[PDB]
Order: sequence, then structure tokens, then C-alpha cells
Amino acid sequence: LLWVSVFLYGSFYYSYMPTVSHLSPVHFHYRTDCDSSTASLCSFPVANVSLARVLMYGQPYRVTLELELPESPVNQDLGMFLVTVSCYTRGGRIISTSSRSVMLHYRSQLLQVLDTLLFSSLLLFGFAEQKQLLEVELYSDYRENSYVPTTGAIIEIHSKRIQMYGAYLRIHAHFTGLRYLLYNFPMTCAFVGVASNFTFL
Amino acid sequence: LLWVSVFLYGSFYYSYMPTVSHLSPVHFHYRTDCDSSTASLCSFPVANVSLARVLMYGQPYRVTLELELPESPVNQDLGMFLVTVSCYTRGGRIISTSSRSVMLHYRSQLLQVLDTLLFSSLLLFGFAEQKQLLEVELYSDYRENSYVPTTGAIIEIHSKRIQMYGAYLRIHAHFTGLRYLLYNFPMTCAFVGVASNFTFL
Amino acid sequence: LLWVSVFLYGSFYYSYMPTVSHLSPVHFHYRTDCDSSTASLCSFPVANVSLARVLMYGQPYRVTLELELPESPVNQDLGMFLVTVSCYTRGGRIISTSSRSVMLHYRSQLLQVLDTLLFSSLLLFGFAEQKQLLEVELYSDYRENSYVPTTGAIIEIHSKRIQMYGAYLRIHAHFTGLRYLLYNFPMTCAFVGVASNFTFL
Amino acid sequence: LLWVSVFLYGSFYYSYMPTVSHLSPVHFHYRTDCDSSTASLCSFPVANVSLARVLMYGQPYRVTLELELPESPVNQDLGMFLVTVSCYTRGGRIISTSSRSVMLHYRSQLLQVLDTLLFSSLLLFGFAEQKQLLEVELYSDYRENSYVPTTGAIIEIHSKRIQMYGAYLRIHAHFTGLRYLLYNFPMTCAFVGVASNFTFL
Amino acid sequence: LVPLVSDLTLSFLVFWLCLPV
Amino acid sequence: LVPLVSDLTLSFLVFWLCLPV
Amino acid sequence: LVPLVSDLTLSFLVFWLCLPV
Amino acid sequence: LVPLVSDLTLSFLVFWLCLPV
Amino acid sequence: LVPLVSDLTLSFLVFWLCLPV
Repeated sequence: LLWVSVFLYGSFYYSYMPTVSHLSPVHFHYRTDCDSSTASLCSFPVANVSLARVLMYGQPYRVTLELELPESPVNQDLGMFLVTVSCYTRGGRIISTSSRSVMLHYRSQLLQVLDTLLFSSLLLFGFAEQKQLLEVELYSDYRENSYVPTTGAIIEIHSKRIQMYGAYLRIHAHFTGLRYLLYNFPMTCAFVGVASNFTFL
Repeated sequence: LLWVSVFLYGSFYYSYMPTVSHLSPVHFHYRTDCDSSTASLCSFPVANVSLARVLMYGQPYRVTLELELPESPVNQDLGMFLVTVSCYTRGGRIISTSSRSVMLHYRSQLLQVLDTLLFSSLLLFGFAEQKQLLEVELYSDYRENSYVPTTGAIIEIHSKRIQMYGAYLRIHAHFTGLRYLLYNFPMTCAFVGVASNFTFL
Repeated sequence: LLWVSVFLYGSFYYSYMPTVSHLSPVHFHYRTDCDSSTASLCSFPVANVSLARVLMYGQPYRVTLELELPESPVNQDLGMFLVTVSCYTRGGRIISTSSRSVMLHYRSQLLQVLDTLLFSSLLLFGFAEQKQLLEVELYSDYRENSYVPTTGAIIEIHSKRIQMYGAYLRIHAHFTGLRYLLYNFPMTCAFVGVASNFTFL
Repeated sequence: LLWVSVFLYGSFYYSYMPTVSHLSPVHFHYRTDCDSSTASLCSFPVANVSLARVLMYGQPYRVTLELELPESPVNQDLGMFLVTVSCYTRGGRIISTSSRSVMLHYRSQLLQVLDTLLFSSLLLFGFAEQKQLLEVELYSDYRENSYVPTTGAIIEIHSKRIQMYGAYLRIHAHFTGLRYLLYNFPMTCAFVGVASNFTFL
Repeated sequence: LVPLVSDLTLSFLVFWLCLPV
Repeated sequence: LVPLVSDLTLSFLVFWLCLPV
Repeated sequence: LVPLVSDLTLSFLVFWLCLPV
Repeated sequence: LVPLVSDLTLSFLVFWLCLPV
Repeated sequence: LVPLVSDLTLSFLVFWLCLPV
């Protein structure tokens, strides 16, 4: 009855994850009038993003910028870099300026080789990719100003060498305790729920 | 009855993929009056592409530039580079300017060697090729302006070293849900349809 | 009955750890005006943190800054670095200035390789990470001034090359005796409690 | 009865391929006034080719320049290079100017070694050769101007290091759908036809 | 593009086709 | 040029020729 | 994010669900 | 020079000589 | 932090719990 167990786990996930969230894509545009003769951009990656609701009043929200980096040697040799987010009003006025310092997780060369060897099938078939997801937590607890809502965000990365694929700005309800495992560790949720439903069935 | 299963999967694909879409090929032309003594072009790849319909009113469309790169050592060391798209009117006026930063997916040298060894047959017989397809998504929900249609697009890549084979400017209806598997993961659909039809048969 | 033993260990942990403690996240913001030709920042990591009570009168508390470093070659070659904490009043006046010198634990290259080999399973699946947790003990028996409470702390690290992931400022009542093993060595507590409860059961 | 199968496949190919097409050879002449201290020419390869009919009115044709390169180390490090075609009138006026950018297909050194090892017999006996055929598609659909026919084409390659064996300017009517497999993938046609005819016999 | 983002609803019925098929 | 772009319609009949042939 | 920070209370009941399930 | 460009017609008869020979 | 600095007194009774437990 593993079929029924899988269906039950899927229904569990669907019922307990009605995520009222807006995943705003972030598109970093550069300035390309410099020499650009080396593996480094000219200016800092900057990006305007519009959220046009979700940001209503009273509910706590967690504003983060999920950042997708490759494990290329340039990224490992880059080191620390600063991330700035600036929410703006309709007229351009700044709502709430924030800043964080984020850096690629370090793994030793032997660890990298072992990872490439053991997860080789997923990397070959296109399932897995040698990338890092940094969850820059711009706002651990957000509450909207009453008179002026948040139209969007201007995001900047101060690294002139940050190789990256893309960026998501994610805002989600801060209710976590019930869904914490599903909020952060989905694979464990599958491993637990499927087994529990199969044993129950 | 795998014969009938393959025929049924083909009929499934034909019925559920009447793609109302166009695949305007982009032809990048350079300027070659420079010295050109090194492995680098003189000016940035630029290209005019004409569409003379398909871009009609109301339906949302996804404008992308599928870009074909070799995994050459010149391209891995290149890093980030900017892609700009400018739709133009009949009189040359610009309709909608967009820009993105796109970079070649990184794979380690051990991963490259393992891919070359395991997919060796497909690379030798000409089926597979050591190439990357970057889906630069220029527009996610394109909707045409009522009074002025889109005659075509001027596309530019701001890299003097970007080795590439070709480029397409694909525009397709945004309807994805039913066809999502066929829209983005064509290979898995073959297995799913063949297995389902063979079990049914 | 290992189910009951695990449940009893969890209840034992919960009953004896109602820690009246707070974990203020510390967010280090930098300066970014230098050429950044090398993996070094501009100015020292600094951070304002607000505790907004927990710091009351009579009870002693241990103020520490749990600091998360990667075991990167830049961190092993750095050496000693100074951590300065300055508690401030409501009006900006400094309450109590402290200072410590903290440095990464040294492990030989062979030791690092053996760690990466034996602990490989935990490192591959994300359970473990090649990181160091330094518990810079800013205050051993902190007691609050009666007239002026502690609004927050300004924390500074005087290193331009300290690669780090984050930082926590943890304040906890100095009562340790009964909970000493749990307060410092929880892994041993798990084994001891589970074994004792299973033998008792 | 595989003899009869081969004869039937040959008759199939002969009947379904009465290609009304012309293969004009292209003869690139250089300039030779330099010191020649390096493996680089003086001026860009240029060529006048005369078509003296095939290019009539109404029927579409696909004008391409099949180009034969050696997979020499000079060609792999060459990179992108521009190919320009200019059809001329009887009196020298230019009919239609086109331009494309073509580059050698990239194959890794291990891939080249494995190809040399496995395809060794064909390369030794002269059947196969370590060469690349680039089909620079100069015109996806050609329609001749009624008043002024196409006397010939001037073709130019803007590379001073492009090692090559020869070049063809093939023109063929655009009718492809029935003959697509035969017009593009001959070996698969041979396999399928031989197998089908042998099963029938 | 992760393979399970917007196909969970499809997985609630495509997989459910195990009953008639 | 991918091997299956415009020959699916041919694959609906040339492969279907497995019945008479 | 450590796996045992705020789920101890969850582990006090979700594990306890071994009894009815 | 490819080995099969203009000899297919010859291959229709030279190989056909496998019958009388 | 050495594992035996201030827990010797704790070890003087926790170990002694081998008698009732």
C-alpha cells in the first residue's frame, strides 16, 4: 500500500503548505562600459524588484534573498561580500534599509571530490548541480508600515566577482512551528511521513 | 505491444503539443576591422531579428533567447556576461528594453571527465554534444501593446570572448500547467507516456 | 522500549532546561570602497545589537559571543584577533567595555584529512559542516547596574580577513552545576540518559 | 536475401533523391607578400564563384557554404570567425549581402583521443578523416529577383589563421519534409531501409 | 527549475491514474 | 539539428510501416 | 539551521504519535 | 573525394553482377 | 572545557545512582 502512503504524504504536504508567498525574481543588471578584460565586472550587481497583496498589516514576515552561487574557484577565493536591500515607497523614498554580510560555504577539496564522486549520477542526469544556496535573511521579522506600503526592493551585491545564476526575493508568513520541518527540511519530511503512513497502512 | 505504446506516446505528444510558437533564429554579426591577433572579437555580438501573426493581444507570452555555448576553456574562464534585448517598432522606436546577466553552468574537471567517459557513445556517434543551452528568459508574461505591434528584436551580448554556436528567440504561449512536463522536461515525458501506455496495453 | 527511553530522555532534557536565556543575532556590516583586489575587507566588522527584560538585578549571567568560522586556509593563516564588546546605555553612553583575544583552533593537515574522511557521511548530507564555533566569553558573572539597564551591545572584530558565517550573542543565567553536562556537553548527556533509562526500563 | 534488400534500399535512395541542386566549388586565393614567419596568412580568404539555370523564380532554395576544416590545434584555438557572402549581378552590382559567424565544434582532448582510438581503422584506411564539416547556412530561404538573376557569389572568411581544406556553395530546393532524414541523416536512412526491406523479404 | 514545484497537484491525479490504468 | 523536431509526423507513419512491412 | 532548536516540543508529541499510530 | 557520390548507379549494376557471377 | 573539572561532585552521586537504578 505504498501507493496510498505516497498519496497521503502528498495530501499532507499540500494541506499543511498553503504558502501565501510571493517569489519575486531578481534580475541583476550591470554596467558594461569598462575594459572588462579580466574575469570581473565593472560595477556592482544592482536590481530593482516590484512586488505588485501580500505585505499586509500585523502578520510577521521573513524577507530573505535566496542566492544561487556556483562552486567555481573564483567564488571560493572571493571571500566575504556585503548584501544591501532598500525598500522604497511609491515616490522613491526609502522605507527600511538593511544590510548583511554573506559568504560561500567552504568545503575542502577532498570533500568536493568525494561529493562529485558520490552524487555523480544526479549531477550527470541533471538532477543535482554543484551550487550553493545562501539564504540571506534580510528581515527576520517584518511588519508593514501602516501609511505607506512596500512597493518593492532595490538589492545590491557589492562583490565585483560574485559568480551567480539568479536570485529570489521571498516573503513568507512567519508561522513556522507547525511546519518547521516542511519549512526548512523537506527531505526529512518525506522520509518520516511516507514511512509513518506506510506503517499505519 | 511496445510498438503500440510508442505510437500512443507519439500521438499524446502531437495532441498535447500544438505549440503556437515561433523560433526566429538569431544571426550574430561582428565587426572585424581590428587586429584580431588574440582569441577575442573586436565588438560585441549584435543582431536584428524580424518577426514578419503570433504576438497578438491578451494572451501572455514568454520571450526567451535559447543560447548555445561550447564548454570550452575560453568559456569557463569567461564568467558573467550581459544580454540585452530591445523590441523595436516599425519606425525604429524601442518598445520594451530588457537586460539579464547569464553565465555558463559550472562543472568540475572530474565531473567533465566523468561526463565525457559515460556519455562517450552519444558524443562519438553525433547524438550528444558537449554544449550548454542557456535559457535567458527575457520576458515572462509579455503582452503586446495595442496600438504599436512588435516588428522585431535587436539582441546584444556584451562579451568579446563568448564562444557560441547559435541562438534562437523563442516565443510561446504562457499556458504551462497541463504541458509543464513537456514544456520543460521533455525526456521524462517519453518514459512516463511509454510506461503508462504499455501498462494500459 | 527504546521509544520510551528516548521519550524519557527528551522529558529529562525539557524539565532541566527551561533556560531563561536570549540569543541575539549579530549582523556584521562592512565598508566597501576599496579596490577589493584581494580577499580582504575595508573596515573591521562592527555590529549594533539590541536586546529588546532578561538582564535583571541580582542574578548573574554569562555574556558570550558564539562565533562561526570556516576552517578555510585564510582562517588558519590569520592568527590571533581581538574581539571588543561595548554595552551601551539608552542614550549611547558606554556601560561596560570588555575585550578578548580569540583564535581558531589548530588541527594538522593530516588531522583535517582524517576528519573529512571519517565524518564524510555527515558532511555530505548537511548534518555536519567543516566549521569552528568559538565561544568568546565576554563576561563570566555579569550583573546589571541598578539605575541604568543594558539596552544593547556594540561588537567589533579587529580582523580584515576573518572569514565567518554569523555570530550569536548569548546571555544565560550563570547557574550551571546541575545542568553543566547539558550546558556544555549534550552529546554525552544523550548517551548517558538513553542508556540509564533503557536499563531502568 | 540481404542482397535484394541492399538493391531495394539503393533504388529507394535513387528515386527519392533526384536532387535538383548544384555544388559550386569554392577556391580561396590569398595574398603572399608577408615575411611568413608565423602560420598566418596575409589577407582574408576570398573567392569569386560563378553559377553558370538552377536559381529560378518562385521555388525557394537554401544557400549554404559547406566548409571543411581540420581539427588542428590552430583551429581549436582560433575561436569565432565571420563568413560573408555577397551575391553579385552580371555587371558587378551586389544583389544580396549576408553574414554569419561560424566556429569549430568543441570536443575535449579525452574525447579526441577516444575518437582516434575507436575510429582508428577508418582513419587508417582513408575512409574517415579528422575533419569538421561546418554548414554555414547563408540563406534559409532564397527567392530569386525576376529582373536580375544571380550570376555568382563572392565569399569571404575574416580569419588569418583558419586552416581549411576546401569549400562548397551548395544550392538546393527547400523541399525537405519527405527527404528530411535522407537530406540530413543518411546512415539512419540506410539502417532503417535495409532493416525494413530485409524484414519484408 | 526544480522538478517538484507546480506539479504536486498533477502528482495528486497523474499518479492517481494508477487506479484506472 | 536535433534528430526529432519535425519528423514526429513521419515517425507516426514510417514507424507505422512496421505493420505492412 | 541545526535540526534540534525549536522542534523539541514537536518531538515531544510527533514521536509520541507512535502510540496511536 | 567521398566513396559514394556518383557510383550509386554503378552500385546498382556492379553489385547486381552478383547474380550471373 | 575539560570533561572533569567541576563534575567530580556530580560523579560522586550520579554514579552512586547505580544503587537505586
